[PDB]
Amino acid sequence: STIPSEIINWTILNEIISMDDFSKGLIIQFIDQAQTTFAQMQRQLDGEKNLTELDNLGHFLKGSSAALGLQRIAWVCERIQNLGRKMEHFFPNKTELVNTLSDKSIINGINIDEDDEEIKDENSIYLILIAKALNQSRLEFKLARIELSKYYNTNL
Amino acid sequence: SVKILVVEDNHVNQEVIKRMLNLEGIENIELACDGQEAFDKVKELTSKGENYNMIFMDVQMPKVDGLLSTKMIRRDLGYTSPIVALTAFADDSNIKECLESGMNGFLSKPIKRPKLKTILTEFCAAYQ
Repeated sequence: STIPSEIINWTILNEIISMDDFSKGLIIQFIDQAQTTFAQMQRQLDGEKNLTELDNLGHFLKGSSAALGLQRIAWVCERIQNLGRKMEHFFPNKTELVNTLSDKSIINGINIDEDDEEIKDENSIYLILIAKALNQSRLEFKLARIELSKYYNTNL
Repeated sequence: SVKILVVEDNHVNQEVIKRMLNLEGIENIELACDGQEAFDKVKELTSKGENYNMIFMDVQMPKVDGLLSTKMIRRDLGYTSPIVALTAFADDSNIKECLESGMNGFLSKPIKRPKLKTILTEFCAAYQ
């Protein structure tokens, strides 16, 4: 399927919240895990270029993001995995993807490219697309943070 | 005196399930991040003449998946207690494959608390 329109699947997150500090704590763990994972993906892109490890990293963040209902992040992760398995060889651009958002106003007053990184063989095509998706994931992560922050009345 | 092993390849997911178990009155919970680690923990508990009342086992994990882990645990260690699959694909097809590996129940992800409660009631010996 394509990317979900909504940053948060409240049907999923509400289950976690019904168990409430717990959920906020869990969201903070997530946020740290994401930052690590992205930094690991980047390292792979600029260094070893192991598609198999990029697949693995995507697998890991997918599981976390999906469980918290951060379904757009989860979707990008799944694309990263497919790109890394060489099953896909396209990835949409940032404008196209943000144009599917259920509430596009969340983007007013932010540079959607703010967190972009770049890098520099069959594998080049895929590596480049994974780089592109990683940049997408960084934006999706920031948007998720913005929404979660507004819900918890605190900067996460 | 219920003791539960939670096997999930992501800490976040592990904490979600631990919290669920805690809210159901269960506090003795061990964690494993993969299939081998799980086997290792059962083997250890097993080295101490003790055992888990139930294991919740993530199906799709790297290195050693939940199917392999389950089979190693059952065959090498003689563990006969319930191993419940944590799965993203509750399609009847995969559900059979889990049973064939030695699992005896399933919870679909995202885990829903009422389903977790039912599993505990039905299969967890000594559960309040």
